[PDB]
Amino acid sequence: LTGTGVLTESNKKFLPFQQFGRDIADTTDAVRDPQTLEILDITPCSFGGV
Amino acid sequence: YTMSLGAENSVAYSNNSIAIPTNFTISVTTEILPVSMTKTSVDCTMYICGDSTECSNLLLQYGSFCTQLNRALTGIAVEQDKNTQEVFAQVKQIYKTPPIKDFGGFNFSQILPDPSKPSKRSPIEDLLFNKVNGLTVLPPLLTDEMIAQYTSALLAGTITSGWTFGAGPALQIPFPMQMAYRFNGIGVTQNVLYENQKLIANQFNSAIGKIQDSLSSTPSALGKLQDVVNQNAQALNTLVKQLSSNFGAISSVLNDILSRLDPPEAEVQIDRLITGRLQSLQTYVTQQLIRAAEIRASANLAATKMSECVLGQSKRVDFCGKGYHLMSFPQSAPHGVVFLHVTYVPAQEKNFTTAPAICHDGKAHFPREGVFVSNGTHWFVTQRNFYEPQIITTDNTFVSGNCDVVIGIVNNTVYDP
Amino acid sequence: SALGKLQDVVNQNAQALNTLVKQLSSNFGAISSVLNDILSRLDPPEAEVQIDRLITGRLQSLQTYVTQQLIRAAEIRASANLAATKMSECVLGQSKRVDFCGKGYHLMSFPQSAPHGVVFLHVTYVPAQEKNFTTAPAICHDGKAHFPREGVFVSNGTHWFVTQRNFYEPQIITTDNTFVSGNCDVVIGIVNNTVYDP
Amino acid sequence: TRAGCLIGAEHVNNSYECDIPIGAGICASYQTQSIIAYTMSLGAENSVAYSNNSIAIPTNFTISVTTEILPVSMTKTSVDCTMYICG
Ligand SMILES: *[C@@H]1O[C@H](CO)[C@@H](O[C@@H]2O[C@H](CO)[C@@H](O)[C@H](O)[C@H]2NC(C)=O)[C@H](O)[C@H]1NC(C)=O
Ligand SMILES: *[C@@H]1O[C@H](CO)[C@@H](O[C@@H]2O[C@H](CO)[C@@H](O)[C@H](O)[C@H]2NC(C)=O)[C@H](O)[C@H]1NC(C)=O
Ligand SMILES: *[C@@H]1O[C@H](CO)[C@@H](O[C@@H]2O[C@H](CO)[C@@H](O)[C@H](O)[C@H]2NC(C)=O)[C@H](O)[C@H]1NC(C)=O
Ligand SMILES: *[C@@H]1O[C@H](CO)[C@@H](O[C@@H]2O[C@H](CO)[C@@H](O)[C@H](O)[C@H]2NC(C)=O)[C@H](O)[C@H]1NC(C)=O
Ligand SMILES: *[C@@H]1O[C@H](CO)[C@@H](O[C@@H]2O[C@H](CO)[C@@H](O)[C@H](O)[C@H]2NC(C)=O)[C@H](O)[C@H]1NC(C)=O
Ligand SMILES: *[C@@H]1O[C@H](CO)[C@@H](O[C@@H]2O[C@H](CO)[C@@H](O)[C@H](O)[C@H]2NC(C)=O)[C@H](O)[C@H]1NC(C)=O
Ligand SMILES: *[C@@H]1O[C@H](CO)[C@@H](O)[C@H](O)[C@H]1NC(C)=O
Ligand SMILES: *[C@@H]1O[C@H](CO)[C@@H](O)[C@H](O)[C@H]1NC(C)=O
Ligand SMILES: *[C@@H]1O[C@H](CO)[C@@H](O)[C@H](O)[C@H]1NC(C)=O
Ligand SMILES: *[C@@H]1O[C@H](CO)[C@@H](O)[C@H](O)[C@H]1NC(C)=O
Ligand SMILES: *[C@@H]1O[C@H](CO)[C@@H](O)[C@H](O)[C@H]1NC(C)=O
Ligand SMILES: *[C@@H]1O[C@H](CO)[C@@H](O)[C@H](O)[C@H]1NC(C)=O
Repeated sequence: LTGTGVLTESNKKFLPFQQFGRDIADTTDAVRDPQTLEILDITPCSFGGV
Repeated sequence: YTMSLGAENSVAYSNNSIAIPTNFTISVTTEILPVSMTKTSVDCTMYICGDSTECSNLLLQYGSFCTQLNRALTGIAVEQDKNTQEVFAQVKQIYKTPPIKDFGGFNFSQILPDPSKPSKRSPIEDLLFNKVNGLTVLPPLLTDEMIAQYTSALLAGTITSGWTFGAGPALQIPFPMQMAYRFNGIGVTQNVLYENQKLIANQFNSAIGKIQDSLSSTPSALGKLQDVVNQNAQALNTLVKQLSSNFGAISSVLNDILSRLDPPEAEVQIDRLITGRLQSLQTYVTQQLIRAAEIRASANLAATKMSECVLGQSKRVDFCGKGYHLMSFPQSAPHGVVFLHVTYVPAQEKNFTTAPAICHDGKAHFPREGVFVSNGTHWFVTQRNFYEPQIITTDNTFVSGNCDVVIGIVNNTVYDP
Repeated sequence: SALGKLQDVVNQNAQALNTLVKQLSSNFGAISSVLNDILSRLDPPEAEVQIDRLITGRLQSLQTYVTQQLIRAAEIRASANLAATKMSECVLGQSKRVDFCGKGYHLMSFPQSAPHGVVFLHVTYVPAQEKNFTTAPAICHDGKAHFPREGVFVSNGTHWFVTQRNFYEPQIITTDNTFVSGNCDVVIGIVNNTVYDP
Repeated sequence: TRAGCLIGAEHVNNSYECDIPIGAGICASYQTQSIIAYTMSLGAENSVAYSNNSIAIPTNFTISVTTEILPVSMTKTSVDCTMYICG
């Protein structure tokens, strides 16, 4: 599961067999840590116009 | 079933019969118009290529397509603030109502700002608000509080100075006199209002209360604004989801091409994705431009209504609601404006016998204003939009020509004071 | 910047054409932007492929231009319809529509020609120097309630006058300036005065 | 600000007429010298001297002329696609 972004600790609870989650517009918004099994939220890496 | 077009109504037409209302009601209707839409922006390069350098370099071979798309969306976003200003920022000064609301029995508390809340919204505005990848959303220049404040100024303006503030300085006038002028403006004399002032204020107050019940009860009451939000929300979800389409490519993910295919072949699969993604972005932008145009048209209509229904009294039929327009009160809504249109509606007509003219001393007398009527034994002259019979006199009628050239002329006495 | 509304149209169209011309310099994935440089470099079966890439790109570019022109044309058309409406209602008549023919009470308008557009000079009447007056909905005379025939009742603190609503020009309250309806026990805020009988 | 991070403008508590819009109620201007940022006001406040027996009536007037500028037409372009696309 690849991409770029900022990972923070989440308050989401995944089912025991789920590895990552997605939004309504089928994009990834959370991932399970393969070694700790904790859930982290993935936010976009900040951008905008100047 | 075959649909009905409405109930039939045979009008009791004859060459000498007129119906004249002996009573009226005050009706308040709600008209909802879109003013603006969410100011979305999509950065073409990020949408199509993300952070992939290999893709970005191929996207450059497509010239200005991304520049055009970025400009089109920017232009729409700018328009959205223009639309808001054209509708709400029509008042020079921010007017406030007095602490003591001595408006002659007319209760405006449901349309004026509620001071007991953190917000400055009126009770009705709270009802209106409560139920209504390279992608960013820009905030409006005028925030909900600011729009509500403009609305408040327009309401305070109308209530304390009528239409004068919309065409020069705000000139105070007692509310009941303003309303008397509004009655005069629809062909109903001023004394009708003063004699019935308590009734009119009560009918008005009731009608406003009904607006809250209608909006609260009916879930579809503001579908017009909800539809705009839903159409644009769907467009963005549709837009983003096209990133998961391969468009004939080996995969939808650029990283799974670059890490799988040798550069000269990876290039081909990427071109397939660039064409597909650029095409889907162009589709989105074209749709947004077309939708921007219909929102602009609605905003222009809303701005016209603000000027003609709120800052004045309209003589345009069904422009400011059904019935004879008296006044309107704007209310702020998410991405739009709601107008409460206050109209005069004839309520209880009666059958009177009429005539073109009265024949007196060999001369034909016509009403200066009003129409001649008969109750079966006596002739009276009365105003057209409200039954109020007067003795026919030389001060009510004018004389023109003899009695030989008017078809349907009747014989009566014309009183000389 | 006063004529920015007309200059903006000129600028948008100029940009659209400049953008269109400069897409001819793009490769769109082709070996080159120039057809002659494809035919002179590649054998026919391969030259045709590179040409198809330029045709798709240039056709898409042109099609994009046209689409924007139709959307933009619709905007100008709507503006032109508004201008035509104003010509008829502001110039060939007198409007009662607020803010339609300028701010204030519309008197008349004069059109002026402009590049790719029209300019309207709207002549309006604007109240300038208001004063506070005491008012009443009616005068009570012989028990009869007298209402203004066409104006408003005002007072300067000692005397009552009737005047036209949009311009202070006080007149003696007479039976010719008022009409009678109902009586003094019905109207709220009625004031006692003398109505002159000529 | 809600619109983003504004650097170089001095934030003040004084409202003014909007000059250069930023967004979300914030505008900026050049004021006596540096660029400042502020929450825009909408207009001057005005309390109308309303009462149940008081009317204001103009004793004078002026004639104003305002100018409204409207587009009527575009440049009539025509493209020969065959030449454009192929030459
Ligand atoms: C204007 O109308 C409001 C109702 O919309 C009146 O407020 C109500 O007053 C009664 C007391 O008679 C209370 O029991 C209600 O709870 C109040 N309702 C709300 C929403 O506040 C208000 O008093 C009226 N004002 C005037 C001057 O008549
Ligand atoms: C005109 O219609 C109004 C109602 O719209 C009448 O007022 C009502 O009269 C009934 C008695 O018949 C009362 O119970 C209601 O409470 C009144 N309503 C209001 C708002 O006052 C009025 O009497 C009618 N006038 C004429 C001349 O017919
Ligand atoms: C038409 O209106 C006239 C005027 O109101 C009615 O005549 C009056 O009737 C009352 C009784 O209700 C008498 O006290 C008045 O003296 C009558 N006035 C005159 C001049 O006769 C008349 O009855 C009405 N006609 C119909 C058919 O309703
Ligand atoms: C109104 O009154 C006049 C009289 O003042 C009526 O005039 C009569 O007209 C007929 C013709 O239709 C003549 O034969 C009579 O001789 C005329 N009478 C007089 C006294 O000259 C007139 O007809 C009446 N109109 C109506 C509608 O009743
Ligand atoms: C209200 O207007 C009346 C009429 O103009 C004023 O009375 C006149 O005052 C002038 C002096 O300025 C006298 O020469 C007239 O003879 C007065 N006319 C009458 C009928 O009395 C009156 O003074 C004004 N009141 C106020 C408070 O301004
Ligand atoms: C207008 O004049 C009438 C008299 O023509 C005044 O009537 C008086 O009203 C009071 C209060 O009810 C009574 O106590 C008096 O006895 C009445 N006078 C007479 C002669 O009957 C009326 O009050 C005056 N109105 C105003 C605003 O001054
Ligand atoms: C992952 O490995 C570490 C040892 O390096 C172990 O302490 C930890 O408990 C393991 N994670 C899980 C979920 O068991
Ligand atoms: C007028 O009379 C006709 C009968 O000819 C009747 O049907 C109609 O309802 C009456 N209208 C009114 C207002 O009384
Ligand atoms: C009005 O119509 C009736 C028929 O119902 C007719 O007899 C009468 O002459 C007509 N009135 C006039 C002035 O023609
Ligand atoms: C009306 O009276 C108020 C005082 O209540 C005053 O401030 C205002 O300037 C007066 N209006 C005019 C036009 O003089
Ligand atoms: C006008 O308001 C005053 C309070 O300032 C009150 O005493 C008076 O009775 C009211 N008059 C009318 C006609 O409402
Ligand atoms: C605005 O006023 C507050 C006090 O209410 C103060 O703490 C703040 O620093 C002031 N900000 C500016 C820019 O003056």
